[PDB]
Amino acid sequence: PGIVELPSLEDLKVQEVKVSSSVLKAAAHHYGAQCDKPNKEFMLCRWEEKDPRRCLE
Amino acid sequence: DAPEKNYERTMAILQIESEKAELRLKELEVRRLMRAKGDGPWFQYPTIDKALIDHSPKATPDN
Repeated sequence: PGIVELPSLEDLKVQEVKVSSSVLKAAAHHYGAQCDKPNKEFMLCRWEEKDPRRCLE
Repeated sequence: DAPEKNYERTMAILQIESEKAELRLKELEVRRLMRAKGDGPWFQYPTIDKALIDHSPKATPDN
């Protein structure tokens, strides 16, 4: 059929949250309070686009 | 009976029986075309009802 279209490795570069799972879980409730709006924009984009390639930004 | 009675009664019988014969031939041809194409009310074997599909937002997005 058709070629599956994948983003470049420069479309996938972002600075990573290089902390552990306990470090994430310790600040978890404050992260949900303070970082609410881009997280919810992303998860709405993720359940609506149904595609990780349309949600990269 | 009068020959008029037998005669016109025979014409009535022949009309009824020829109409039944043409309807039987049409019934055979209708059944052949409906079995071949499946676009008639007959030979409609069931598929899955799409009123069983859950369209709710699931636990994972890629679906």
